[PDB]
Amino acid sequence: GVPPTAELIKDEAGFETGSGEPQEDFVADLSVDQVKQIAEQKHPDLLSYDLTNAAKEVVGTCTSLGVTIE
Amino acid sequence: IPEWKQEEVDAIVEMIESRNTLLERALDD
RNA sequence: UCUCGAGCCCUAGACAGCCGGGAGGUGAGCUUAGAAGCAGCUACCCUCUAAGAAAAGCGUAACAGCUUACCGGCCGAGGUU
Repeated sequence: GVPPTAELIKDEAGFETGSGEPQEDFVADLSVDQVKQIAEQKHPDLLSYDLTNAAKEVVGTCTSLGVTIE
Repeated sequence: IPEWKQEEVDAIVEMIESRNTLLERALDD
């Protein structure tokens, strides 16, 4: 249903392509709030019961691309 | 006497409080 | 084929076999017209959970599909190095 994570990040990130090396080459950043929203756009595509876990799922692809947090 | 089997039973006994052999083990307490 | 020894695993059920489960984010990112475990490069993280790799071996034009790991059951005594 709801589009995949991959893109949803690049939308509220301002960039288009991930770096050659994740976590090593930081492409973009994301406030904790920003991640709390995506964790809502995908309430179905995920197995978590609480929004807490849902975040961990979303907050899995990020750092593995260069998406730091604040 | 693996520690993971010991931690399992205690974890099962914890749920009951509120593998088949392990379940029997827990229920046996 | 016989005999002797050492390490480790096992009735909290080992070894093998057979049956069942092998699930979501997500076809990871990059590369590319495309590549989705499985061309290459890099990373290799977390949910549900008794398990289940950012995938070990085939397979595909790429998918699909078939299995391994991993968990559970049946079985019941030694097994393995």
